[PDB]
Amino acid sequence: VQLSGEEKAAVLALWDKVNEEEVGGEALGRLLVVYPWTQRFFNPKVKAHGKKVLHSFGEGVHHLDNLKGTFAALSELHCDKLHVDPENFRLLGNVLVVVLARHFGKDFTPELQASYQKVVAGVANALAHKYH
Amino acid sequence: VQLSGEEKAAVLALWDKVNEEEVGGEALGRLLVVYPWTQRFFNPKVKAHGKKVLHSFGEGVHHLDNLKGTFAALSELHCDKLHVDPENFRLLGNVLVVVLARHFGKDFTPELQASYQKVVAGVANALAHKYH
Amino acid sequence: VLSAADKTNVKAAWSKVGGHAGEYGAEALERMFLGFPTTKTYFPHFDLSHGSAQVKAHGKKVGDALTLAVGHLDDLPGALSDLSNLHAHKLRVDPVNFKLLSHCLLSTLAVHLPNDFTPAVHASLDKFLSSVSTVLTSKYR
Amino acid sequence: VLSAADKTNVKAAWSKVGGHAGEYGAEALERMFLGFPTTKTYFPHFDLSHGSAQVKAHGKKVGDALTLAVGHLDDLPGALSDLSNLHAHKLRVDPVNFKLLSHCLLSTLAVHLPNDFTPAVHASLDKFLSSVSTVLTSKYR
Ligand code: HEM
Ligand code: HEM
Ligand code: HEM
Ligand code: HEM
Repeated sequence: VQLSGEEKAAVLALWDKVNEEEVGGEALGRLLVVYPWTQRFFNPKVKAHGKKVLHSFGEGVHHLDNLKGTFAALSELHCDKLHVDPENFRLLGNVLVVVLARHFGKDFTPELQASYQKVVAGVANALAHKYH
Repeated sequence: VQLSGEEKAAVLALWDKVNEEEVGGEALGRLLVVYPWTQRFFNPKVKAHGKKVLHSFGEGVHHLDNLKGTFAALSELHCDKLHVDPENFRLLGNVLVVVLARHFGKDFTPELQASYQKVVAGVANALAHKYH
Repeated sequence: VLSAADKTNVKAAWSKVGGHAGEYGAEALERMFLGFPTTKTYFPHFDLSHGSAQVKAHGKKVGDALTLAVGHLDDLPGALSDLSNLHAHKLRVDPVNFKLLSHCLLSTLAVHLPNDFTPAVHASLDKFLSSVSTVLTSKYR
Repeated sequence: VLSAADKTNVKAAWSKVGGHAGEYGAEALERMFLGFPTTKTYFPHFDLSHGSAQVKAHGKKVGDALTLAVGHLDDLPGALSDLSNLHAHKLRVDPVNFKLLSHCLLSTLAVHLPNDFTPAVHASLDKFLSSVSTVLTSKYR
């Protein structure tokens, strides 16, 4: 939502290191195992779809000042076509944070995580936009 | 959020019958009993504060096309002064719906309730505005 | 649900619901479908028009299951064991939907029993529904 | 938490945490205070600066309580009986905060044990934390 210049630079710099395929695959995979009801909506295709999710998150990270417009279409897709309850957007977001923590270890400091929690909340709220 | 002309008229017409004191008192009272952690933030003053909550809801019901602006100040009050987690806004909203059901009985039809659920969601989202 | 005081309230409140359990279950389902359109996706095989014989029939089942639960507050996991397989394993119902249906059931009880639906009873019934929902999503345990 | 497979995973994962339980608890607390500023309101008496001896001390307690829980997966309500009085009765901690701390603990375990923090283990640990949180908010039962 609202980040300082310093936070924004740390966020962007970590994203330069994110392999969207490997992170995407792992994040979707953990969602399905940790939260088994999501199996209603979804193996080599976990990878393929995981990659598309992360590529979309990447778009958010590069358009932090207009998350609503960026995810407008995706919001309708998830609401009227798929009927995904928006609580699950928040769940996927936190799973992505856990995955980034696993991949980056000690570089994923308490401060950097706090910034990513803002971003993930921003993204989930933009996807919920045309529901509620 | 978005209601038809027919829904809006039914919503407004029911609100003409709402005693903000008695509904307000009862809604706050049930919140405190059903969800006991809210007792951290709050008897004859349950009545007095209940009345202020309902008066604020009333303002939302009369300004459905601009909930964000209507509750801007109240959003900051609940976030930076009180530190109320926004999940509780949704809880209070559903408690108010149960109270209206109790007061209006069979006149509180499935259709009218569905309209009030939109309004309560709109209000909770406007109060969460400056958090997330 | 689990405290002695709560069980006493639940059994008492449900004695006042009586033979209307089925009717209230059906009305709670209509309130949920209307109020929360997302839920309709789990019933592609139902006629979801008001007065539907399918919704009526299904409300009765939901009503009978709750009346069963109230008789077995001691062993909810065992009494509803079959239902948790259906809901969490076969259907994969999103746990949020249980909160929505529970709200709609409490709304329906408020409508029909305004004098008996006291704050103390409302509280005990919310715990009861929460405890049933836990059992039915127990495959996510 | 409750399934035999889950208990086995939890006990196994916690053996890898070992004597770091206290350190991880303290780091999970710092992640929570930073990430979710709302939580800070429950600690008006703490010095909440990084490296605080109070946060360090409190993390150790939180760590010891979890290590206790893992030894008593059979009887969580009894082993943590005192803690549920403190959290739900005396402090009135909003249940949402338990989800936030649990997320922050899982994040901390991911940071320090990337090879052991497999999807299977992540899943079992989430159930464990959820089951502990239930006990600690049990006054809301
Ligand atoms: C919260 C972050 C999420 C993002 C950024 C995201 C993004 C996307 C994108 C970009 C697509 C395909 C867009 C296209 O048409 O090219 C998609 C499709 C889809 N999403 Fe999501 N999604 C998210 C969460 C979820 C969740 C939690 C679920 C529920 C399980 C879900 C269910 C689906 C389904 C079923 C499809 C259609 C997939 C297909 O046809 O292969 N999404 N999403
Ligand atoms: C969701 C609907 C809610 C509305 C519309 C609402 C509205 C209000 C209003 C209008 C005031 C006083 C405004 C003034 O300064 O004149 C207030 C104060 C306050 N609210 Fe809320 N509120 C809501 C929910 C909550 C919840 C869930 C809590 C948490 C328990 C809460 C906690 C408080 C507290 C502690 C005060 C200060 C009261 C005092 O100083 O007497 N509110 N609210
Ligand atoms: C209070 C919680 C609930 C109770 C007591 C309950 C009760 C039941 C019972 C007893 C059945 C079996 C019908 C039979 O085989 O005789 C059933 C089936 C079913 N339930 Fe639930 N239910 C609950 C919540 C939910 C929720 C939240 C959803 C999704 C929105 C849902 C969706 C379904 C579906 C799709 C079936 C299958 C219906 C069919 O086979 O035609 N239920 N439920
Ligand atoms: C995994 C869940 C949690 C565990 C295992 C846990 C553990 C503990 C323990 C063992 C104590 C007692 C310290 C002692 O007397 O020796 C304690 C106290 C306390 N907890 Fe928790 N806690 C948890 C969640 C929370 C949450 C979510 C909050 C609020 C954000 C919180 C706030 C507090 C506070 C304010 C105290 C009192 C500290 C003091 O007396 O100085 N706890 N906790």
